Amino acid sequence: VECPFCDEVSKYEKLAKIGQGTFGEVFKARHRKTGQKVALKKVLMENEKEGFPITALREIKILQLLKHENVVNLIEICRTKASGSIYLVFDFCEHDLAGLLSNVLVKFTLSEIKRVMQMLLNGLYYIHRNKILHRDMKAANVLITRDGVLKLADFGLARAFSLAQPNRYTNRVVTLWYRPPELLLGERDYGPPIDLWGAGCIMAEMWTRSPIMQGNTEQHQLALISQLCGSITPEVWPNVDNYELYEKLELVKGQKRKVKDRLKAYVRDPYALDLIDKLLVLDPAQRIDSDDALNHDFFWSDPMPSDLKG
Amino acid sequence: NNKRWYFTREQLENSPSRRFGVDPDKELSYRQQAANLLQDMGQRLNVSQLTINTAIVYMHRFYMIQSFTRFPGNSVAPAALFLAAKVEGQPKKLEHVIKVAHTCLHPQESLPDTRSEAYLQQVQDLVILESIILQTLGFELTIDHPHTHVVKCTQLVRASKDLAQTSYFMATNSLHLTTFSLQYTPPVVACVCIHLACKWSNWEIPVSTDGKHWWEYVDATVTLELLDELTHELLQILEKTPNRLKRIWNWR
Ligand SMILES: Cn1ncc(-c2nc(N[C@H]3CC[C@H]([NH3+])CC3)ncc2F)c1CC1CC1
Repeated sequence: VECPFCDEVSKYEKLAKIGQGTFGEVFKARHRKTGQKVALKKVLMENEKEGFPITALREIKILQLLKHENVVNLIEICRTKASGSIYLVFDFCEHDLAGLLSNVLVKFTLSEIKRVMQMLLNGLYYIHRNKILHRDMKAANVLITRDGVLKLADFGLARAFSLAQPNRYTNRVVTLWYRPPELLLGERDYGPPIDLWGAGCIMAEMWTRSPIMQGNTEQHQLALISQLCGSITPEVWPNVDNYELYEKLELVKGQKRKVKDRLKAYVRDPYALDLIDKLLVLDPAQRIDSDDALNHDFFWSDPMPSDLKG
Repeated sequence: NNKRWYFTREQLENSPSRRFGVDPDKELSYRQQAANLLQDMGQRLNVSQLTINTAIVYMHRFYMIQSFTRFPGNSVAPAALFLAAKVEGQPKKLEHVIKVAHTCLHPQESLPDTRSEAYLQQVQDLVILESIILQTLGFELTIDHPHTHVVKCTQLVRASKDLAQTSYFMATNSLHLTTFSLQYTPPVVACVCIHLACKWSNWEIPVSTDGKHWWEYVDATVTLELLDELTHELLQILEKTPNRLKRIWNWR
């Protein structure tokens, strides 16, 4: 069976497993002729009784659409014989952010931290402008190349989004620690702001070197956002009333917004504190968007963004 | 890559089916019959015309690599549609697509037992043939159709229900009847469809006050020489297709 546009994955020689997850199986590999380093991700097939996974078709359609300096490149798709498997092939990236933050020996200047967030928010500008929600922002999904170029990764839970009637999207999304309060109160009509909440969490993590709201249960998570961001009243969040979970689910009243107080002793800078305050807004309507975040005086004050050698 | 799936006339002449030994005219029948089957099946599955058009384009591109001798249209079309349904967000269940595809192809025959070896086979055959389409297409599944570029023109050049909808009909039939999808890009085909729809309604879109024609706002590559040549081609095969023009024909 002739097949021109889908090469055998044997053209890449394997090297080593480079990470566990939902995806499961990601290898590093070397192009057998040029020595180009890639990452090979197998298409999971754990008893699929409806042919090729529709989730895979969605992920593939998205990776083909999104081509931008700060989003991970899908090079091509590869196969492996008949009598049958499929691998996604990505331009290889040396590090992830959780690996560098969790290393005590790597250290970031204020100028270096800026350039990270400038690349991350520009990547999120690009995808939301292209009508795509990531829906799984965390430190582990922020890859940085050898050069120092940030690249967003793992579009497994990603989807397209519409302008409009009231939307009805999936609620079980984002890793619990980076989930917005919209979703933890049952919101099915969300959009770009859910990823910006995750960025705010990631920002703070640049200084704290560890995820800031490590909630065990979902109630724990929601009472722990209540602690940092203050309570969820309808004054702070107009028409939160009309959530169903708002009434039944326990919700701490006497809780002031203590977000800049608690992060003083990690992030010294006054602009960075103010940016994290505008990303960790409870109300998505009052939460800062991709474009306004890049315009914020954090990215335009001394010391300015700089390339990533340290 | 932008000209991977677009071909010269001589490339279409010496195709995979020509190589195995299938007449040029005979190689249009199996294309038009696949489109005809995708339409029949899709109608019954309640997928949108979009999904069917995506499936027709997969099919058209599929046989630019593979041969009809090696892969019958009646095997491929249920797979190509099954895939188009999932890609376009109207996924239909595998057993439902098989079941439907059976009653189109075998109107009188009742279905096999779903416990049987013959059914369990033909289910696995569809799944296998889906993977074979994917790899042939190189996973390039996002198809742009001429129907998007119809509205760019017809609403903004301002012409009735009768003209607006006629131009869709042409675009839908250009996938069924021609191999324009494999030659001219979607916005070019959209111009051919509106040009023909204007000839069929005795409509005369005027010369814009610049000294300009309507098609230059849709795609600046297009000339009249080309539209007159391709509207001629599309109108011929519509006359040969029985009962198709009667849908758009004016009885008063
Ligand atoms: C899930 N996914 N999808 C594509 C990639 C992916 N990962 C890399 N490099 C990894 C080296 C090990 C570090 N611990 C993480 C980054 N480069 C390119 C990729 F596409 C990944 C990262 C998987 C290794 C976790």
